[PDB]
Amino acid sequence: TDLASIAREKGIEFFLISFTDLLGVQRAKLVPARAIADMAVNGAGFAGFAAWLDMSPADADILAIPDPESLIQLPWKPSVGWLAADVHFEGRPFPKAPRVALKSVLARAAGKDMHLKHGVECEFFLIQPDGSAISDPADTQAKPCYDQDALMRRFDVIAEICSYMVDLGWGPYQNDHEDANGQFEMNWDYADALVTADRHAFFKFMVKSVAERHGLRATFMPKPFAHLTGNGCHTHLSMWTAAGDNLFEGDGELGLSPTAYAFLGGLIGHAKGLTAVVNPTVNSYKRLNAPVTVSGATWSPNTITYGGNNRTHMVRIPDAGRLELRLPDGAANPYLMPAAILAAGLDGIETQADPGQRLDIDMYVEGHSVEAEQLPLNLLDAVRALEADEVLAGGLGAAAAAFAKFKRAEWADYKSQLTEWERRTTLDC
Amino acid sequence: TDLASIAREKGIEFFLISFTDLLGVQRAKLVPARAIADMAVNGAGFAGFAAWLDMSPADADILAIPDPESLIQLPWKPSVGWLAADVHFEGRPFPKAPRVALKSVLARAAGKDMHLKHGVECEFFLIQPDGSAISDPADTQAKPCYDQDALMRRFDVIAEICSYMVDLGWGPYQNDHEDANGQFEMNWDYADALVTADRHAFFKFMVKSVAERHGLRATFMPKPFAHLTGNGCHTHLSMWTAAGDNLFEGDGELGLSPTAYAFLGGLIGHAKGLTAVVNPTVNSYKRLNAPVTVSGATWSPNTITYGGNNRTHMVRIPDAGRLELRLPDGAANPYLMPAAILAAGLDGIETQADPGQRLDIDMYVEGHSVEAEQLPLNLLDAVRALEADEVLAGGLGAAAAAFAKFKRAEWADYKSQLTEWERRTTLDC
Amino acid sequence: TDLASIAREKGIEFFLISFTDLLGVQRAKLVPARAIADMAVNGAGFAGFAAWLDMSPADADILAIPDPESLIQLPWKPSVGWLAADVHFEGRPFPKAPRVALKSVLARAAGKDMHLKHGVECEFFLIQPDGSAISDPADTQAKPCYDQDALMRRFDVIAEICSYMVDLGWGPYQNDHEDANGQFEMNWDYADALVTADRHAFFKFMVKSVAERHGLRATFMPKPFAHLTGNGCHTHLSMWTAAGDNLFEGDGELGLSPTAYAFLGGLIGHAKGLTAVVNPTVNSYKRLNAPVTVSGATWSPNTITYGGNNRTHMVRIPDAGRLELRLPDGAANPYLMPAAILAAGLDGIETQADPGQRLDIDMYVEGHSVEAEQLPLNLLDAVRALEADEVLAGGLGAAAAAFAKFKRAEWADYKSQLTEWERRTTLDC
Ligand SMILES: Nc1ncnc2c1ncn2[C@@H]1O[C@H](COP(=O)(O)OP(=O)(O)CP(=O)(O)O)[C@@H](O)[C@H]1O
Ligand SMILES: Nc1ncnc2c1ncn2[C@@H]1O[C@H](COP(=O)(O)OP(=O)(O)CP(=O)(O)O)[C@@H](O)[C@H]1O
Ligand SMILES: Nc1ncnc2c1ncn2[C@@H]1O[C@H](COP(=O)(O)OP(=O)(O)CP(=O)(O)O)[C@@H](O)[C@H]1O
Repeated sequence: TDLASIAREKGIEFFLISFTDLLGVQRAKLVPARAIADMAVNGAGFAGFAAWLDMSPADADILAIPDPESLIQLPWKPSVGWLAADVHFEGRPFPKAPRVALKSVLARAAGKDMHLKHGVECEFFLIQPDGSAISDPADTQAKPCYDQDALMRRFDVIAEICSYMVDLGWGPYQNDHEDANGQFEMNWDYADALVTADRHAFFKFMVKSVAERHGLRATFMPKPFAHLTGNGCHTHLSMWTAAGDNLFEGDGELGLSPTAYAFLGGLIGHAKGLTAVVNPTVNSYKRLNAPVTVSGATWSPNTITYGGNNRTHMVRIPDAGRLELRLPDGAANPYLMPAAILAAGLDGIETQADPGQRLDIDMYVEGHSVEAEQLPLNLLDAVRALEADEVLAGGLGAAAAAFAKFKRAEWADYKSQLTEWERRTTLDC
Repeated sequence: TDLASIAREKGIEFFLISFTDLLGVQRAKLVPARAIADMAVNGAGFAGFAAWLDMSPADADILAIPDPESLIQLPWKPSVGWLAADVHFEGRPFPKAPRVALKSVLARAAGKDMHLKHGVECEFFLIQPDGSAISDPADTQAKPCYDQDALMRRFDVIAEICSYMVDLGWGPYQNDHEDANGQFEMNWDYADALVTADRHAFFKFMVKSVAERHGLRATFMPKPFAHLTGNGCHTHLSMWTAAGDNLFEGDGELGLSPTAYAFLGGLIGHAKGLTAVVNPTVNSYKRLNAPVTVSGATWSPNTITYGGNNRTHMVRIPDAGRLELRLPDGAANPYLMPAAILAAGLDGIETQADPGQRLDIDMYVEGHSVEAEQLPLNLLDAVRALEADEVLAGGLGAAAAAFAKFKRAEWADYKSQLTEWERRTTLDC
Repeated sequence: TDLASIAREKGIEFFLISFTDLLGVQRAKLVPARAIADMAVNGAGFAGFAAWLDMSPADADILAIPDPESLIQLPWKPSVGWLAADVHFEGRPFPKAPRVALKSVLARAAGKDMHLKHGVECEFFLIQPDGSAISDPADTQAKPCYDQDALMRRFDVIAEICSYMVDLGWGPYQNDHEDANGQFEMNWDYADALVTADRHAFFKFMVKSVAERHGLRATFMPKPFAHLTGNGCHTHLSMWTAAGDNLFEGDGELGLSPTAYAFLGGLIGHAKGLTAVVNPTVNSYKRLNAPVTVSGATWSPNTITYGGNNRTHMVRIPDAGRLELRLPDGAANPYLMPAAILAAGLDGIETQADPGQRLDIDMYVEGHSVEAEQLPLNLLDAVRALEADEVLAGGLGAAAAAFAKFKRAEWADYKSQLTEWERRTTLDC
């Protein structure tokens, strides 16, 4: 792939050489086309301490080496070409970088002829530019899910993005108004994990950019409104052979194989530590274990459990040959999430983990009359669990410890904030 | 070069005959094409006392003789042609004028077959017209460096200026959102010092003019916001023979030659006086030795030290064959800065100056763990050092004493200003 | 002295056991009469780190032992008795406490039969409660000094305090409107240095308190208004034998003795370090070396010089038998100031210091016509001089080092404040 030739052919005047840091932030440099060949070979230089990579201002620059197969001409601005990149440091891929970490786990699975494919359901809200309320003041009803009126009221922005995804070859197939007022979701086809991760990273940027062009704002925040359903990132998962067979497809219950159940056994066994990574913010813990919403259900997990075609659990089995992890939220890192899921799932397979008993009940109601482990209740406990989880931490490489350091500091920063609630309830102590 | 003929050919209707004064202020006269031939030969008359040149209202006019090879048709207004000029007084170049002062030092070095080449990293903020806040209220995060979102939010202005630089033949190659919210930087190829100095003077005017056309404002202020990273002007330096060999390239530590280390010895040796010139404002001293910023590092020097590929010192060695002086800020005079740097480095070469021990540590966390000289803490102390430095004062000629005079007065003016901080902390003494 | 008996007899219901810290802050504990006997013997406990004493939160409490001879029943609230105290730490007088530091230097002088007596002219402004403007909007003229109208407009507050001083036995004898609009001064009789120091500490508290009772606010700030004269604390000084002979009285010039001139020699010799103590704030340096005021003179020192009956110098000789040190401002510590002056003076006497030639000229218009040493121009330079001054630093003991540490930090805090002036003069650099 000759980026310089493509630039001339396609009318690309600038490239964004982009990488995702440990907090999911999209870091990028805008390089004119005249300079792209040098960047493609040598990488684009960044001072790593200035991003969430856990480095030092005394370190040599990281070099972000773009993956030319990731190229996307911005559909709303085709003269700019976006590239995803691997962060290198001292002549090697830098293990603290999320994309590099995912590729490491992918390579170990590939080594055993197991290829992760996943799809993501990236819920988002459309809100006012100042972020104080949803973008549509006429979207107010108690059960607004799939509301035809409010959906069509945002047809222009939804249709524009959906059409871009058609053009990009992602195979979009549905657009919904989701369960909270102001909340939407646009699905597209699953793919090899690295393809989906790059798409996931690009998708969020695309949605935010387009919303902004329409005088709106998009947020993937886990719990932007106290009494409304939160933003999930439900992740659909299966493992394939290079020959093209889905290893999860089987003759067991619900059409799953023993490999599928073992992979699930790993998700279940490592759930506490996995929460730290797929629920990576303080705010994440207001979506999990949340009080019932105005629409009648939170639709998020409270417990470390799985069901059949049942949306009240940590894991749902929607159909034969795949698992839906409902645990992640909209803040989950597009690269770290698949990486930690894969690490856990692999350990499950390797150890033939038992996921325990499928629960065919509504956990929100018929959950108090059963023994089920509760998810970590806050970021601190989740991070504590990640640190104690040798498989996850080891699986993610140096990314895990750096991630844990940052999230601990975020939690501490959160603790120090004085809230109006404490004042009202404690001033008269 | 026939400016009159060029005017007819290129459709230039007015020329800005411009020179830079001791404070870096761009002084210009707008002359209609009909009058250019006269100005080219004879120079444009200015009352020198009215600019920062340390003259008298009783003096005969200075004559600014334009350098025809410096011609730039304003890319945003091609009917106007900008020219850099040498200030002449009483029939000869005026030593108090920055460009003249630079050319004098360059000629002494050239006499020894040593040709300074440099590049500049001119950081700037984009702010509201009233100067009170950055231009992008959505650019708020603690670590905004290389933020893809904020970068693309200013694509139009950044892309316009980058494309001008392509057309101008400067070889631009990267555009970044820098470490402070609202802060950016656009790099271009190094060149002979005089070429880069003229480009540097033009660039700042270009950035400000274009920002203003977009309803924005650009500032090169060293420290426009108390808790954010400031505007550096990191200067990359090498010395070349007329035959085309880089004298700094060598077999020693980090691919540097003894000549490079001696030049560096001169920078370290004259650092206190050099600080007055490359940090020429009261505000400069709020960038140097600053308390840690929200982003986690100031990225500016505190000490007279150097490192390898390490951004925590006064000098960084980014790669074989050059030095990065991190000392200067956005207020540094585009002509006086290379001038003082060269005077210092030349002396280091002539005396075989020892730069001392390279420090492979983060000076921000380890400044105490070592004996290092601190930079002058304020403009008064810097100017005192400059006045005491015979090599610098001698190297800059009469420019040095005039500059010191002005900067002493600025510091005295600053001292006389009553601050809100003082009233808060002293009213109850 | 039986404070419990005095309490019963005078109707004192509470005592303020007070000590002055290194920044001059009055620290006090309010003790009901039933507990005074205990406090008088054992001392009143305080956590020393919580005041400006350079201690540790891990230190045992300091004990402030009240001087029963210092008792003052607050004239505006006689049921409360104020006591000055010596801070003890671990069973010994605490050398970092100003009053203890002063008593140490007095002891050394007394051991040589030399007893310091001094009087203080404590200028202050009466300002609005919010501190933004003077209290009398009708006080506006260019030369308001001794203005009959404005003086009588504040007759009630001035007369109340003056009558208080009469009753306290301080021998008040004049009340003036001073040279700045809104500025006043009330003089009282000199006394033994420790008496005057205690009186000085109480006086500031009394003026502030009574002003507040009248809906006004008093400030001793050195330079509260940019273009107005500042608050001096002119200190009148003589040295006496126990027998009662003024050692400064003599047959030399102006009725001064060789002892007086040697003491003066100490003041001149140690002036740079002395400045740090008697001009202890950043703001202090806006009073010293200030641009001429609306009234035609600053009345503060610019240079290390002395004159006769002449108010343009650092030292004035008002009459035979005493020296006026015009250096100190309204922020000067009531204890540290006489302590530092005495240490310098004693050294002068010890070494027979030569004060140099008396200058019988106006230094404001004659600064150029003579070779004179300028005073430290800012707090940082003053503190540097203090640390370099062995006699002074040694004479003040550990208080000097603690003071210097604090004042360095204040200067650094000041440096970090972005001023509107910088913005205006630097945004377009
Ligand atoms: N075998 C498989 N492995 C991984 N992902 C798969 C998969 N089969 C389908 N997917 C993906 O999972 C995501 C969701 O698929 P689908 O929409 O059919 O499930 P679901 O109907 O439970 C979602 P919703 O409730 O929003 O309608 C899609 O991106 C889809 O491509
Ligand atoms: N031998 C040399 N002498 C002087 N300047 C040189 C040079 N080689 C490169 N430069 C210049 O130095 C400037 C910076 O170059 P470069 O971008 O490679 O360094 P760097 O990566 O440390 C900058 P940043 O941190 O912003 O990415 C450019 O103007 C470049 O042209
Ligand atoms: N021998 C001495 N030693 C120390 N202080 C003395 C002194 N004799 C007088 N003083 C004191 O000096 C202070 C000022 O004295 P005085 O008012 O006479 O001088 P001055 O007239 O220069 C003051 P102003 O300019 O405000 O009118 C008073 O506190 C006074 O008691």
